[PDB]
Amino acid sequence: APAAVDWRARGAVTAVKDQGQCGSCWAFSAIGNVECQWFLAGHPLTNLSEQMLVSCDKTDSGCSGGLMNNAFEWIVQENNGAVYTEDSYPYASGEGISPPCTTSGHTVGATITGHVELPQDEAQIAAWLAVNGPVAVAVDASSWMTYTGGVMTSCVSEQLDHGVLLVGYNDSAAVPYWIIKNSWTTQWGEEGYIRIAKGSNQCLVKEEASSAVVG
Repeated sequence: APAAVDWRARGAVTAVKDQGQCGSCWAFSAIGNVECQWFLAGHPLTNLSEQMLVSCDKTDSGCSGGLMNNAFEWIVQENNGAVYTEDSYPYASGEGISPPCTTSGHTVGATITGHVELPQDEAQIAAWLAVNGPVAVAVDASSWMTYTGGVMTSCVSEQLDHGVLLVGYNDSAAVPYWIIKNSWTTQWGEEGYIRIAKGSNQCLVKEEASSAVVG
C-alpha cells in the first residue's frame, strides 16, 4: 500500500462536527463514512444527517450508544438506503436528548446499498482505505478527553466505547500513525483530529472496522 494516505487531500471529508453531550459517536462515525463514500462515488461532498440515525434507527440506542454496522444495516434495510441531508434533518441532540423521529420534511442526500466489515488487521485496513476511502472504526476513547496533539502512543485499549473515522495514515514516520476524524469540535485534538500509533492495535482500532458501499 502507499507509504501514506490522507483523504482530506481529495476534499473527500466534511468539516469536523460536534456531537455534544449525546452518546452518538456511532452515528457520527457511520455518517462521516457515508459522506466520504458518497463523494468518492462521484457526487458533490454533502453534509448528511446524524440526527436521522439517532432519532430513527431503533436497532441502535440513540444518545445511549450504538454500532456503525447496525446503522449501515438500518439505512439499507429500513430506510431504503436513503440518508437525509444535514440541512433537511439537522442535529438536535447536543444537550443529550434525542427528539423523536420524523419521517416527513427531509431531503435525500445520499444512498448506500450495503456495507463491508473489514479484517481485524491494521495492514489490510490501511490497504483497503488507500483505495476505497475512509473507514469507520470503533476505538477505546476513554483516555482521549485531554488530547491536544501528537501521536498518541498511550491508548488504554480495554473496551470499545467510541466510533470515529479513519481518514489516512503515515507508515513512514518513526512511530507510524493513523489519522482519525473525531466529532468533538475542532477545539479538541489537532483541529478535531487525532493521530494514534499504527501497528500495535492502539485503542483496539483494528477490532471493528467497516464502510458503507455506495453504488
